[PDB]
Amino acid sequence: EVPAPQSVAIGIAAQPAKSGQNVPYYIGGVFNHAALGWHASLDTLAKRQAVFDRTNIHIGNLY
Amino acid sequence: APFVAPNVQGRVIKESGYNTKTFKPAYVKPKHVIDPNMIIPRQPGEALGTG
Repeated sequence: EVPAPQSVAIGIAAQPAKSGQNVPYYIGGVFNHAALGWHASLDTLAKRQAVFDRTNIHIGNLY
Repeated sequence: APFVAPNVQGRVIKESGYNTKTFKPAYVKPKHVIDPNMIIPRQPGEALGTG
């Protein structure tokens, strides 16, 4: 019914951690399209930018 | 000092300040009056009869 706050993307992880541990992450920058770990139903380039239309973080292409 | 994974930026640390104290002294004024009623009668180390 109502979109949960798990459905608004904020950061990009920098080093792995379990639950209970704390995570350093990125809040701004211009990032690769393919090095990031997405999941399914978010495959194409246009949806991956529509995740971050608004933030500091922008997701571009490599040449 | 804080532990930082070598990709991310860093941490900023706060600081401390000062204090002051002031004081003022107090004033002391004792005195004596001297009559002829205190000078005349006999101080103790004096011989009898004639002073």
